[PDB]
Amino acid sequence: LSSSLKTCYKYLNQTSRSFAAVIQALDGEMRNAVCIFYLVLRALDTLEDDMTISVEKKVPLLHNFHSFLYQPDWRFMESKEKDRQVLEDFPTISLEFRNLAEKYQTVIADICRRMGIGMAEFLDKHVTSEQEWDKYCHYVAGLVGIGLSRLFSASEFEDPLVGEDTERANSMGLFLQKTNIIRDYLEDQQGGREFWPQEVWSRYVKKLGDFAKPENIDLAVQCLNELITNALHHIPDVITYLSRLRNQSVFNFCAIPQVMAIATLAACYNNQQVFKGAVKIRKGQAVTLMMDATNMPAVKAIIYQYMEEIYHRIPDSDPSSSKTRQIISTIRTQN
Ligand SMILES: COc1cccc([C@H]2O[C@H](CC(=O)N3CCC(CC(=O)O)CC3)c3cccn3-c3ccc(Cl)cc32)c1OC
Repeated sequence: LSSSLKTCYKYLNQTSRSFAAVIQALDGEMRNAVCIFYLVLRALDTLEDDMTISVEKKVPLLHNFHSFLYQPDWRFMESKEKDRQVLEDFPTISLEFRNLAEKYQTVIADICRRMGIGMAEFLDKHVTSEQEWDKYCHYVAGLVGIGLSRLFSASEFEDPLVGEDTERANSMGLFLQKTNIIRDYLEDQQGGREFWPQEVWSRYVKKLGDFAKPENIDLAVQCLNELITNALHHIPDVITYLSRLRNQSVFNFCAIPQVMAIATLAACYNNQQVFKGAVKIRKGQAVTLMMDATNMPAVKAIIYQYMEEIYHRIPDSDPSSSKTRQIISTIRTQN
């Protein structure tokens, strides 16, 4: 491997940790394609996330990021974030992007252009409606799902339907993103970040930060349950998406995050701790999930056991109780 590609995989291990191994297991040309897409997305997210970068500087950065892929000298030295090396050494990453077959470069570049437009749109608004939540998640995660799917089909390891069905790929991203947004309430609150949809939380409290106060914990948990029930709606599409995959290494890459989000939603459901700290699945639990998630019967079994767990925890008085039961019933009966 070239020095530059070695450096890319080092950044992948620094930035994705135990997830790097799953990416390194991808067959043939998919391996480098996904490694570089992952790093390019890390760089874009670092720019987006950086509250030290003014809106006037950030908008052109987000809008033009797709072009930087083609600018050998482009770098960004002013980031204060944790993964800033990918920005400071962007020339090494973009060199390797330019070394990919053009069919992969063109996927990545298009996705970055579209994601940048959307990210820029959300700099001067919080999320209002559930529809706006889906739009926000499309921009930061659904389009990742779409991009990856196109790499899978373009590499010919998966059927063209995988790349073309934007809605199923979109749902892969939305599921993950909403699970993270839900679980991360408190850390976001403390960071000055608000991603829970205003249309939903404003039905319980006056300000989103009110859920951190002990007197509102019943209302906070009801809102949590409502948002979780929303995220569960993506599961049918996740099942459909995963069921079409014929390459083992692609399957494992796609399935791993999905089963870990499933377990995380189960851990968070009706859980007051969401408002006191970071609820996480245990490392040994995550390792088993990762090892198990290698075929459809196995993944469906996992989904079913965690959905059943949530089903039996639904408080009768929960405002979303009938909605939660219905989505769980739908999931259990399709497969
Ligand atoms: C078809 O679409 C995907 C297939 C596989 C993975 C992803 C997605 O997974 C991570 C999930 C994730 O990062 N984690 C952390 C590590 C975990 C595994 C471990 O602990 O080792 C799984 C969940 C994620 C969440 C939100 C955005 N992404 C994302 C960014 C970039 C790429 Cl290339 C792919 C992803 C996909 O994007 C939706």
